[PDB]
Amino acid sequence: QVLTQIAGTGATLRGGAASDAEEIASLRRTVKGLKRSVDMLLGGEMARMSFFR
Amino acid sequence: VLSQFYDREDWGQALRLLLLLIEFHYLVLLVAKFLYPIFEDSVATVIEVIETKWSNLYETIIEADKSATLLKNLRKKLNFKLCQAFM
Repeated sequence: QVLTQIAGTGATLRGGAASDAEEIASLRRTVKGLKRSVDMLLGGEMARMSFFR
Repeated sequence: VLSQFYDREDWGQALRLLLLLIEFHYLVLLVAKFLYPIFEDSVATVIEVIETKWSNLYETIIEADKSATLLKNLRKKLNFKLCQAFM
């Protein structure tokens, strides 16, 4: 949410849009990927780490 | 049974039951039924030993309890394994 807020504010800055548009889009992807991994661990994959897949 | 009437206690009782089953078909079925009704590493080990260990009277008892068995048992074991993995 912080990244969505920063990107929006960056798009309406006085003098022209912010240059970090794709830099923030990348960070969004990384954050989602981490929330995915953390969500899988929290959801049961952490109690099944010593088990064969 | 007394322990059952009275979480850790329940686990201890289940362990005792598994131990009794190991020492000893009908008994095994009753145990499986109890496990299903209830539905960590030691517990998993026990479940495994039971699966490894795994006639008409037994089938009748199973039918009375329901009121196929092997499949239900396997399903329960899978569920337990999943639970252990989540933990």
